[PDB]
Amino acid sequence: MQHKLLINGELVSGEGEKQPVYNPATGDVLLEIAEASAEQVDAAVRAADAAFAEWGQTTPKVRAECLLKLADVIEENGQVFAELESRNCGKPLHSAFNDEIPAIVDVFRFFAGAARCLNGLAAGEYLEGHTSMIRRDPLGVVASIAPWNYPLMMAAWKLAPALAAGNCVVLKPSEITPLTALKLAELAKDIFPAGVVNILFGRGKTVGDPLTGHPKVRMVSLTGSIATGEHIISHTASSIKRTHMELGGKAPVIVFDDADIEAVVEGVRTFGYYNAGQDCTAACRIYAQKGIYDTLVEKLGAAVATLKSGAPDDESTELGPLSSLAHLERVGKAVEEAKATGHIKVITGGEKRKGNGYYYAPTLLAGALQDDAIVQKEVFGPVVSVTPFDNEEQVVNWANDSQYGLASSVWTKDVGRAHRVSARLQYGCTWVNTHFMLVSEMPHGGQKLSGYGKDMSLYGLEDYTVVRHVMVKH
Amino acid sequence: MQHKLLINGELVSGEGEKQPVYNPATGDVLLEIAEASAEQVDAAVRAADAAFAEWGQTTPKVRAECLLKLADVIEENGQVFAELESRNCGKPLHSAFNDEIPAIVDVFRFFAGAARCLNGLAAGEYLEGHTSMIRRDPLGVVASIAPWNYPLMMAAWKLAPALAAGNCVVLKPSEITPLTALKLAELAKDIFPAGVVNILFGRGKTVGDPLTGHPKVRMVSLTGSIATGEHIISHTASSIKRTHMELGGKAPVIVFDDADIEAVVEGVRTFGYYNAGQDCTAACRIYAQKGIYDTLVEKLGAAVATLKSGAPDDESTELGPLSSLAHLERVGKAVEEAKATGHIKVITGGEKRKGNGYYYAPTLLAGALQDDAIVQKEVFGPVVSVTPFDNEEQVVNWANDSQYGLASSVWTKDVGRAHRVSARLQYGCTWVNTHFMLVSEMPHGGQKLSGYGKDMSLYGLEDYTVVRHVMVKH
Amino acid sequence: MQHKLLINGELVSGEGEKQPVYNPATGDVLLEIAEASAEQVDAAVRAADAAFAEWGQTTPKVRAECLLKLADVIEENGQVFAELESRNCGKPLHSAFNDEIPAIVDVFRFFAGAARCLNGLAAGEYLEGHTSMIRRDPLGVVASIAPWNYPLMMAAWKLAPALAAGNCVVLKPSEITPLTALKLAELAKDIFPAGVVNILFGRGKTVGDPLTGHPKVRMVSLTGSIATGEHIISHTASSIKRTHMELGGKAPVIVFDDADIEAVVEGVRTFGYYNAGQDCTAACRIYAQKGIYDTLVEKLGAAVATLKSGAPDDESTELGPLSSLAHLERVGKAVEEAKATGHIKVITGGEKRKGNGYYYAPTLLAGALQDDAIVQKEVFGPVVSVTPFDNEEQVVNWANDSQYGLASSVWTKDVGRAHRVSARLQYGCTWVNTHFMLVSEMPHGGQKLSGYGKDMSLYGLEDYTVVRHVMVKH
Amino acid sequence: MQHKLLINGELVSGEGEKQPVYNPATGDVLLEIAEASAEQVDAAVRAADAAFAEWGQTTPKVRAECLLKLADVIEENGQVFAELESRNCGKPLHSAFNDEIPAIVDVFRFFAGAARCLNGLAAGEYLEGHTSMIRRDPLGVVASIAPWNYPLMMAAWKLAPALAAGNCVVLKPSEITPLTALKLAELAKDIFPAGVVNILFGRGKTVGDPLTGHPKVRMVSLTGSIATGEHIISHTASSIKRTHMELGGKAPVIVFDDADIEAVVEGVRTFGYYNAGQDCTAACRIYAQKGIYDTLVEKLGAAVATLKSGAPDDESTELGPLSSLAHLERVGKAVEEAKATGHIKVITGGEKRKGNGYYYAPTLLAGALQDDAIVQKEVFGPVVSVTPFDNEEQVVNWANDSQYGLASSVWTKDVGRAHRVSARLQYGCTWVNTHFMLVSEMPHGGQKLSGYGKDMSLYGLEDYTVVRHVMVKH
Ligand SMILES: [Ca+2]
Ligand SMILES: [Ca+2]
Ligand SMILES: [Ca+2]
Ligand SMILES: [Ca+2]
Repeated sequence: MQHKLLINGELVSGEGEKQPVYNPATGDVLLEIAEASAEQVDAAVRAADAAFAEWGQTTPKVRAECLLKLADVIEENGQVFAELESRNCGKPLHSAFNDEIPAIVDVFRFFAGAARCLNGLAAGEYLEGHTSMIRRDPLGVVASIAPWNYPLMMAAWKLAPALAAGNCVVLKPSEITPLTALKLAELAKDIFPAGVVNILFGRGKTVGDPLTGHPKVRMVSLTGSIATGEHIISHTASSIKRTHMELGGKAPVIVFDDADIEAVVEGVRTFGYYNAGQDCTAACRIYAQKGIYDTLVEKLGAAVATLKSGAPDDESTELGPLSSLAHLERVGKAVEEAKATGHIKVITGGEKRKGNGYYYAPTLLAGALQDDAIVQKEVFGPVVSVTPFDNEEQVVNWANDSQYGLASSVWTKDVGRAHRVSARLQYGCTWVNTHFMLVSEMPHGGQKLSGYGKDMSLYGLEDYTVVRHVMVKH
Repeated sequence: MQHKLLINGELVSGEGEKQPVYNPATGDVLLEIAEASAEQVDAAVRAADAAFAEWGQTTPKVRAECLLKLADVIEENGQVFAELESRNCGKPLHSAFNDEIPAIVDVFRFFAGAARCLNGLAAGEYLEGHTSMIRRDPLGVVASIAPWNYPLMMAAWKLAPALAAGNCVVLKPSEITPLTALKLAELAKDIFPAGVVNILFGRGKTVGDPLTGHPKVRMVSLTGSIATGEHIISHTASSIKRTHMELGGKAPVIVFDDADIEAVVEGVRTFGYYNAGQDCTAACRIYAQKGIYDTLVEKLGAAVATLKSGAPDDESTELGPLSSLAHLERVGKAVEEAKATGHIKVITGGEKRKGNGYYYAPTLLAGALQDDAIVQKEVFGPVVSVTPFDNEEQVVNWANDSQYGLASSVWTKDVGRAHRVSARLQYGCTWVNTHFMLVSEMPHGGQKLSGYGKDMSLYGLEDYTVVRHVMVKH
Repeated sequence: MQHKLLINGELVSGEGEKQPVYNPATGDVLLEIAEASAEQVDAAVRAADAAFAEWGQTTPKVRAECLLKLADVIEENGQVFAELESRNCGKPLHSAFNDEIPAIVDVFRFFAGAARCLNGLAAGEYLEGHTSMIRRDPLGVVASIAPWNYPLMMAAWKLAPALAAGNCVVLKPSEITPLTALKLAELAKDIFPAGVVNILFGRGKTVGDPLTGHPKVRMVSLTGSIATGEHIISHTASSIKRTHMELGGKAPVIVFDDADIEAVVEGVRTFGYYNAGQDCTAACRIYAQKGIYDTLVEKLGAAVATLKSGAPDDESTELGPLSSLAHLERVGKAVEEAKATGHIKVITGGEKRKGNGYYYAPTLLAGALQDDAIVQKEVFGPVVSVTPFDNEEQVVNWANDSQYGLASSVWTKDVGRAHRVSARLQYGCTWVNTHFMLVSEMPHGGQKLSGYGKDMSLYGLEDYTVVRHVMVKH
Repeated sequence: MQHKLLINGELVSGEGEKQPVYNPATGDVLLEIAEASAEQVDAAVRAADAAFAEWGQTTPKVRAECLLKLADVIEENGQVFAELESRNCGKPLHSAFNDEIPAIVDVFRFFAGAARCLNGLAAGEYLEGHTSMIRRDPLGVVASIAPWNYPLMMAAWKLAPALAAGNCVVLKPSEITPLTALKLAELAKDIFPAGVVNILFGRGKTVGDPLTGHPKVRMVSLTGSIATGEHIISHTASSIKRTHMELGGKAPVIVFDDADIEAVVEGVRTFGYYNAGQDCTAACRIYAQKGIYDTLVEKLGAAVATLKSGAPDDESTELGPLSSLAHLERVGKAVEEAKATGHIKVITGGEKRKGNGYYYAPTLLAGALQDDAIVQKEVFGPVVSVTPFDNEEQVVNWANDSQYGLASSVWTKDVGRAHRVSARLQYGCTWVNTHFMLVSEMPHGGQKLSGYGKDMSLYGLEDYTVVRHVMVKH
């Protein structure tokens, strides 16, 4: 275990209070790590600001080359990154290695290429006797805050576009899951000029707040809870900082009577429980048309019941633990509240596992109504609810009657219906006859309380630049 | 004399407390207008939300047709609009009619065309066996808050793109200058379906806050002060609303030894004093190279001294009054502070005019240093300061060491220097050998405390949509 | 009727040989019109070339305003234009007036808007110390050759984008259908500066050849037959002229077993026979899956048999005559060849109408095989053929094994199949569960022998510009 | 060494007549290579056509990865490639290695990135009840013909975008310079699926004609002479093939009285003579303002006279020989033609060098007039001409009065002038205060007889796709 911070091209020990990092599969401490002191937070931001003078002036080609080298370093170290993430998060090692690592490497390669492909408006004389042109310049110092559910992947989503755009970055991983970020710190120390990338460690109150509130920080990019989002916005209000957030989701899964039910089941067994449901696009809120409602519930219940939980290093393990005791307790609470409703039935699961670590049984709840908390509020655990609906107009309005707006799916064999519904859903992404698939070229980002700004795609790159108009009188 | 609110396709009287509207050229009350009550603010947002169901689904062609009709109505009523704005704001009538009206009409015509020209990423299979496409959908209800310096123009800048994008709008003009917006309410009542456009009137605390804080409002667009900007961001944090903000400027005007001094003088006499300097891009902060400094100051001083102030309806009037008694006092205070500095010389002006109305003399201050308040803080009055500089590296770093980032100009005959400086200035716009020129197709917007988001251009339209990814498994 | 040419802002009589223009509904001559002489063709190109000096430098705003004026003039003369087109082409007057006129007006309004929204690459430093920008400038003089099937529409498709881009145009309508273009000449004479738009009249050999071969012509835009396309390309080879070509089609209409047969029938009754099948996107080549084949043929046969042929000015007329005696002869030949095959059955029609004019009976042929001439070669008449198919892979390969590539449709209720087929069809346009719908913002243009270049959309505008890279060392 | 063709994933000997390849520095034969037989040309195209079925459906990510691997292979083999090109073309080894190789590797890396960043129009409902989307699909089989001046680089410019777009390619290098392409064939054999890339060898008439005329070829990309361009266009007319053409240049270099003369001289000494002037962007046609005309001529004459000719493998060699005996004679004829004029002076050079190889002395001609052949016709040798001019309007009109339109440069210190002239030049590229600089992200391509279509940049990638509109009724 690497445990040093990266500040201005050097690896240094944190000077703040030591913090424990746990293995959620066993509930044991992996190690205690000193967090950044206030002076180190300040030194990180100042180093990034000083490095911006030269970095912000580099060509896209040069930045692309640094991104390609970083992608190669992560690829070369894929096994070690997968092992660390598996130990820190409890993710099944085969999933971390086969799914996450290649996606992370690709994000950096994609953005290396995108850095050189920025669009604009044609230059020309829009006012007689004056030539106008449009540029896209970097902002300056970006503070990035990564969540604990996909520590390395989210670090990549924030680092890649920011750097590609020519900004310098100060990254703060979640205090719960810093291991892969600190390994990255070690490996990436010499790829970019000193201060262009800085990596800190610590809690929101002791490290995150001084970071996001620093006068030299121009943009704050956050993936986390709505509460944390609200706090950051209020905390940066005084300096009008640009913000980029992704705050959570409660993806509606709309299943019509003509859907391939076997495919929906096979799909949700994966998409509602992958990463133990700790995914902002988890297929957690199912709306099933009255005609297939009971068949779907019965078949899905049987499929969810076979999900195998066990050691993350076991190839047969499909379901890992929740990230912490606190999160385990919150998931349990949401389930009990759904049960106290009187009209929700536990089809399978609905209880914590006996034993060490923070495992919760794969759970399916049926009979949930539109206005119930289990349908209106994110749980972020291995829990899926099913609600019956009558018709298309009704279900689209129910799905759109939500505070969330990140992702959604519609399941139907009818061409007309698939396009009608996709056109009307107020969600950043809509999959048809699938769910959960992301690619580096297509944007991912929400609407409403899910936030704003995109991760991945050229739009993700654009978010980290400012458009400028230069007009020459001639 | 129009004084009614536009709510859900009907013209109704405000039900709140009456508020006086002044003629800044005489200091006399033009009339008292009842502001919107709390219930009316709520009714406007609810009508916009209800109208969005259909409006948000219209084609670009249909929206473009509405925008062209509005442009024609404004053009046909050009003289009336120019008279109202001159009476309410004190702008010379000839300027309001010859400069503002055509620009306003053009904003609507431009966005009518832009509504039909939105870019995206090519649709295709980025993941084997899945077709992806990118759409740009509207957000919903937009709350727009217009400032008092260019009431009708800023109303146009907020209405046009929001509507072109398919959103419904609730607009609140400044309590100081509602006349043109209320005339627009009368004229535009039947062009869009009921509830698509709503226009209210009232103070920030009484009407603005209830409006921007409404749960169904998805985006808030503001042009105003930095202080107002911080207040709105804090106010909307709880619901993660999207914001779009232009908050003020202090445009650096960089004059090198090889500039055409006669052109700089003729330029600044207009750009530093137009609209009495109440313009976020006013040429107010001059950095002049030591070689030409004394020559520039003496010639500028003599040119500024001939600016003619008088009745706004007189064709010879070049300089109108400031917007209010309060603003006149603030401007006066900033000048007195500059003078108490001990090292700033008043070349001309520096006093309020005797007589009725809120007139302040066209003022030129010389010897101001980089760290003086007159250089670091927006005055927003008929006041220009000049600071000497030694070299290119020094002055670009000075200019960039600002909390502002809206607009700027550089004056030099050298091709190399013009491009070098333009490339490095941290301002949304940089003019070369001119200043102050805007066109509908080129974006206008800031960086840093000046805010974010663009007015005008296709980027201005894009700011009012959300990018969505639809992916079909096939 | 107007019969004068528009050359350099003047209306002048042709100085060449007189040529007859026929009313295809009666076979009688509407009038004799003198064609442009050699010297007039040359004078038109020289006028366009001289006008380009100033026109090529105008702003988009100015050009947009001229296009809006032209749209207004056509709109105000809608009835007259519809009547001329109906008399010259035999199109049912109600169709010309209700369908064509509004689309024509829209093309001009669309391009007025698009002229101001041209994209490019972001300006910036791609090579250290050098600022690059991308412009889109006009080419110069464009020669446009319009076909006889939609004379005014096609004239608009060529004029609007070329002018919007800043080029000067010399337009030559078909010798068969010049009436609407010569009326346009009259009405549009004063909208653009002298020489910016020129309209000639005459045959391909006497007027078209000297026009397209003029050394000052930079681009030739043609809608016509493959043979004509080949001739023009060979004729312009020596000067490397840019070409833009739409040469014919044979839209495959692929109907799967799960399609809505009643919708297919109702659809094809219109799409296969509108404008008497003289439409490059006519639904003329049906591939019908073996399950629904017999049902489709019988129902389509009955539906096609009720199409009403009669006087163009009678509201109940649905089918007009073919455009010329010669085209009537060619259509009859192709049907007789299909019949001599021995395996093709005439379900309905298959003969010329007795009486005056060039009417051909609405015709449906069944049992056509992939390799038959009726499936492989364009007929451009009121004739539709049906070919049975077994499976998806087979039919997509059949449809793609064609020299044509303009448009296509697929009819199926299955989401997956609709996207799979749409993705693989080698045709510029693919409609799903409809056919024949065009809008000003979406491009229309082919592949393979159908040609290249787009009409309508922003792409249609880009085709009339040249991208330029300006790079300033600094 | 390598002399085999690449056909359908296999390296095979040509079956046609043996052809000699010369070392232009010594005039000796390097070797005899069997060219492709007619059957081999047909097998190459059929292989490409069959590979397209699968290749044309790959994802951009997959194609990008193949391009990155090819870039890596070229980079690793940089020295070998540089040595072959130097031996085959006579280019100074140090220039081929330090300039060409890194640029070639970057073309492939740039397009790997650009393959994943294609733009389109937003998908949505442009017609009520119908969802439209825009795709960019590949064409099919692309025939590429590379010239002899930059064999490998031109091969890369043709291969990279075509492959990135999803097409299969059949490449033919010039008969005089096949060595690098055949080495590439060996190295690239296993990077793409069989038949996706094919490389042939032979003469224009025996190999190039059967290739560009093949019915399955959909696009022909040529860099070569105007005569070859005209022939190809005529040759492919019968099948309406798409063409992409770069046919030669005669770059005007406009030098105003306020230019930095020493920079002009140092620049042209390089740009007028690099690659022995066998460059379509060579700085060969200088227009010098009357004020500095004589000074420029004298200084340039002295600088050009020191250019060192010698063995290509000698690091001190600056100027290599011309490509062939026939090209050397053509260059010598053009010079003699200029001298027979009676008003052109030879400042330096103007004769073939004594000895073996195809060396011609670096030449500067003065007093050339606008209408002289030396000014109007490309020489493509180490020859530069200088013509005096009076004013800006005159010289812009002279420069624009040319059959060429590829590249240009303007030299002046004045901001206004630089932009005015750049705005008006009818050339694909204009450099300001430099010349000859290309980057992978910015397009290179001509207008008029220089051709059309772009190399490099996203536009170069777009040229190899067809835009498609898919519209779903719903
Ligand atoms: Ca969601
Ligand atoms: Ca500013
Ligand atoms: Ca077709
Ligand atoms: Ca050229």
